[PDB]
Amino acid sequence: FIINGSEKVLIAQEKMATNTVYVFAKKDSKYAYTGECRSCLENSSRPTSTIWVSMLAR
Amino acid sequence: HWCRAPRPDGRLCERQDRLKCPFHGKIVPRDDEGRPLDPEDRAREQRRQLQKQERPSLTNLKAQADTARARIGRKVFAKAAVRRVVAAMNRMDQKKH
Ligand SMILES: [Zn+2]
Repeated sequence: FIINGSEKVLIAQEKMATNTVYVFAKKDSKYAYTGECRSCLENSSRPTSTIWVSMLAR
Repeated sequence: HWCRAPRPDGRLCERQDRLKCPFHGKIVPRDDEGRPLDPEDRAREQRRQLQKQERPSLTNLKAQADTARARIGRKVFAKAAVRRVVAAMNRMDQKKH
């Protein structure tokens, strides 16, 4: 782009895939395993809503 | 080796324990009649037998807890025990990871 006589290039930014189910785990936390899904309409109607399914440590 | 302790039913003990028989304590060698081969052991058992011969209305809040089932629950449900339960499980979680 040419903004105010300056050539500007937009750099790609990496992001976790949306609408995909991830299962992570923290070695020091109260959740043993956490399932994550950054859901979002295919047409970007609204900012993504993150839903978490977890598992309390005994 | 066998315990060979003289039971009240007249039969010798057939329990196969390496060191200690729960119903008779320490295990000592015995003959076919269940008599300790060591004379010292016979004397000790005789001393043990002599020692054995020598031997409001409602339940209060402390008295209610005074029983069997409550005592085992107190030990199981303890702040240190639960933490030790978690701490022990944390160590296998490290092994699992
Ligand atoms: Zn025995």
